[PDB]
Amino acid sequence: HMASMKKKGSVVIVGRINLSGDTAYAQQTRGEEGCQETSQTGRDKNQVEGEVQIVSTATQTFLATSINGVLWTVYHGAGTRTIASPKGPVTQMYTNVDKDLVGWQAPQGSRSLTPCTCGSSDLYLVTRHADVIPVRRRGDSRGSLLSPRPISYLKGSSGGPLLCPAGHAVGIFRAAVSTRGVAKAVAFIPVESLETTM
Ligand SMILES: COc1ccc2nc(C)c(O[C@@H]3C[C@H]4C(=O)N[C@]5(C(=O)NS(=O)(=O)C6(C)CC6)C[C@H]5/C=C\CCCCC[C@H](NC(=O)OC5(C)CC5)C(=O)N4C3)nc2c1
Ligand SMILES: [Zn+2]
Repeated sequence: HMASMKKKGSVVIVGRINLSGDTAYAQQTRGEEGCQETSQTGRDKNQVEGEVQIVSTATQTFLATSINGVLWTVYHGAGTRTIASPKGPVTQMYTNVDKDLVGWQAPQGSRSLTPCTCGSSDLYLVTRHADVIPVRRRGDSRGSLLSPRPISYLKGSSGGPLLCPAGHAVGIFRAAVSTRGVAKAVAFIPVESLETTM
């Protein structure tokens, strides 16, 4: 009934992939209880750092990546949800179900990756476990893993970046192509598709 209608909570930043130094590692910045509370209020007073955030809703967890001042992620994770911020929920500034893409203004304190213009096909996928996985680009939106592995290892990493050797953003991880549960290839939203939507 109209009286009891609920609203979906915000996407919440719950951690980050630290790429500051020589060793990549995940950091949690908010636990599940505080995540649920922040999703309901949409008010997140935590300091944000870095390029790759770990994000969560009430039911899903995935990644979000800042490129050119926009925090980008997948529509299949975030839907049309707002993101929590220090002054309340923030509405998406980009939404494209056809590309499986959404974006919000990048949070204060984040660092943005630069869009790649190298034209290189030797890529690196960053997962939610801070694994850096070499990927050979195979098309506009596809790459093959140099070392295949079960899809379990990639689950929860949509919204993460594919980077070039120079650390530029080449695309946003969207889907994993597997055979008998082994991921052989990935699909991603190319950064040019991001740059066009901007
Ligand atoms: C609803 O509106 C939509 C609009 C556009 C759209 N466009 C898609 C391509 C899309 O594809 C969905 C979600 C993707 C996923 O699972 N994305 C990862 C991930 O990690 N998600 S996640 O866990 O973070 C999670 C669920 C958010 C919390 C990166 C995958 C890691 C493991 C694969 C597991 C088996 C799943 C393997 C599967 N292959 C696959 O479709 O291959 C093809 C044929 C090349 C496509 C896959 O990858 N997807 C299935 N859905 C939408 C939904
Ligand atoms: Zn580059």
